[PDB]
Amino acid sequence: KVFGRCELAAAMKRHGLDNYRGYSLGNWVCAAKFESNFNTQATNRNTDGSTDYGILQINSRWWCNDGRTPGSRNLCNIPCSALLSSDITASVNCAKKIVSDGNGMNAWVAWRNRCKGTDVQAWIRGCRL
Ligand SMILES: [Cl-]
Ligand SMILES: [Cl-]
Ligand SMILES: [Cl-]
Ligand SMILES: [Cl-]
Ligand code: NA
Ligand SMILES: [Re]
Ligand SMILES: [Re]
Repeated sequence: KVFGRCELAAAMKRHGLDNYRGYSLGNWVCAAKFESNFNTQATNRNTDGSTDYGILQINSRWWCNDGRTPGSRNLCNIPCSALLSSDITASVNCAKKIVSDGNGMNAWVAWRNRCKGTDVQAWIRGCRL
């Protein structure tokens, strides 16, 4: 599915990502925009042979099992393909685990480079929430 901005913000809020570990909702919407263009089906292969998956481009080296990244972990205990659903449940639950592990949202390159230190509340402006 390709989400609307306010459509995504409302789902993410329902899933408890507003202010999770300090991160207001706009941070998660911005990160999704720039990682996946709001597309749940987006996949991208990396130079090490892992693959990024889903609306938040969660990587197979450590977080999911895609059966094709050798020497990898599956710390969220899910097939990587679950991160491609239009239900964003598997992505949000595994993003919570990711954000909790030490670097916060710095774990996402596009958030660090494109959302950190910007007015991220603009990403939810004028949304019924
Ligand atoms: Cl916000
Ligand atoms: Cl893409
Ligand atoms: Cl694997
Ligand atoms: Cl943090
Ligand atoms: Na893996
Ligand atoms: Re909903
Ligand atoms: Re809500």
